Amino acid sequence: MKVKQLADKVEELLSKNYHLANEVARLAKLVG
Amino acid sequence: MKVKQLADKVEELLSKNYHLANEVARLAKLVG
Amino acid sequence: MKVKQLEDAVEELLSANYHLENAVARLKKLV
Amino acid sequence: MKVKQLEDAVEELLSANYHLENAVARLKKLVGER
Ligand code: NA
Repeated sequence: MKVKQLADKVEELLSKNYHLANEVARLAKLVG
Repeated sequence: MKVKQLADKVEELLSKNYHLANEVARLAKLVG
Repeated sequence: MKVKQLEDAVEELLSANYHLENAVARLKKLV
Repeated sequence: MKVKQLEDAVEELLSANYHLENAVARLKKLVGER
């Protein structure tokens, strides 16, 4: 269904967001 | 330190990012 | 250029938070 | 309205991820990581 597909898309995009935030955190610690 | 101030700012904004992402997740599950 | 690059990173994070705030706003309205 | 509201949230999440991608690329360049 449409609502389920969109709910799944939200979770897919949030998983990518958490990774990207984790990468910013990782790299921020290295900036010197 | 300019650099340290900006590194701390990155961390501050990432902390807010994580909360906002958790809220989208919480609310998506109620809408859906 | 270190400071300019961090300043730019900060601007990107401000924009990322702006858009997540908007998503939170749309979904509260939905629920 | 819930389909419209979820579509709009997806659009905001796409924009949010775009900006985080940009922050990652910027910091990679700063620290010299591929
Ligand atoms: Na934007």
